[PDB]
Amino acid sequence: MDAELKIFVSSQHQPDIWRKALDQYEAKTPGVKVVIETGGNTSEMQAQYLNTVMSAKDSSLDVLMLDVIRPAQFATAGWTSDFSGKDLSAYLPTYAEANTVNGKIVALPAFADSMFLYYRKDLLDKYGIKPPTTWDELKEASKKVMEGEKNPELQGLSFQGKAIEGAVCTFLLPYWSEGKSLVENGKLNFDNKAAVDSLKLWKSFVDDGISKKNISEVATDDTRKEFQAGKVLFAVNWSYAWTHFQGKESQVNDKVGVARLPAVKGGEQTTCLGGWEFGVSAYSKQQDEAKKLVEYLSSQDVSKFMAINAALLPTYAALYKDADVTKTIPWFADALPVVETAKARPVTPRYNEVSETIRTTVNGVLAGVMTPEDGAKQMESRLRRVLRL
Ligand SMILES: O=S(=O)(O)C[C@H]1O[C@H](OC[C@H](O)CO)[C@H](O)[C@@H](O)[C@@H]1O
Repeated sequence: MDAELKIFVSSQHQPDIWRKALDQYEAKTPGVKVVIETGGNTSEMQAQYLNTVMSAKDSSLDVLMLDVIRPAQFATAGWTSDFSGKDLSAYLPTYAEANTVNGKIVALPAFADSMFLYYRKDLLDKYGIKPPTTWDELKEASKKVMEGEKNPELQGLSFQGKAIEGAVCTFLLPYWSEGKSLVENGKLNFDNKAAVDSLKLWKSFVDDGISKKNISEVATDDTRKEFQAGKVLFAVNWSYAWTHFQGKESQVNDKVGVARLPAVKGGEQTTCLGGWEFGVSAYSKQQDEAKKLVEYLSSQDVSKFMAINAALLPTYAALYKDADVTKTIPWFADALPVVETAKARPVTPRYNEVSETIRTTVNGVLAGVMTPEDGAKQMESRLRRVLRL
């Protein structure tokens, strides 16, 4: 009989392109069929679903696509089958480390990611503006362009203010730029002023009219779609957005530039480390076939295919200089130093509680139901119960 493998893929991760790679796998693997089980758009919705099926020890899923912040939970829970003993030296060290927990290899890298500043190069060029290196320059650039365009639909800055995993990244961008860390040598290190100032920064974009009043409703792919429609001057987003901006359903083909995120004044242009990996469910009754599929999907050939066809950043350093990759997406040639210096969200088996605390504080401030000052005190108090002190 055919082995019918089930692989969990987010609806936001371009399952139609993964399907092409899976079709190739089936064509070369007799007796194996793969079916995509669709996940929610954002990482924390995926986590709620996976917590439910893994807690029930449901055997139906075989391969799981997991966010870079998941390995500590999934390793300590015993929810994946480990690859320990495997040499990960072919992958970027960043992701070899992310997928190793207590020496146990919990998953194999799927693709890399980091946050970038997308900008409308046609608009900046019309107004004679260079890509901003600080959020303050970004504000001034937005005010000049918006006043000039007199376009009621043009947003200055789109970022993620919904209570989603991406809003954790939102909060940490200015915090890290100012040089602060949330976890220092394994212990919680919370800087109240920098936390308040991060929350105040995002709120100031809304208060000043540079971001729309309902940014508290905006998720990752909402930013993507609104910029793609031509309605946004500046967007914070991940690498996949590029393939959509240059695709057949775009209003901004050939009008998009990519830059590093702005810094706070006197800070560094830091960004958030993202990316995904493939795990074999510990409850799968297809352990052998599932492991073989993961080894294929995490191969250099598939990494190259997904970079070219889905703008997913590769997990192999050499692919950032591959002539086909850079012919398709020239700026990938400059992306590796951004990925390798991107800052990491906290590594903890209790990451879901950290995420829930931070993203709900961000969303509450942006929705106007909590002050930045109260938000930072609530965040610190709640994180002190979850993270080592
Ligand atoms: O799920 S959210 O969108 O809220 C936040 C996530 O965003 C990216 O992944 C989603 C992209 O669409 C992949 O193409 C990062 O890679 C990930 O690490 C991060 O947690």
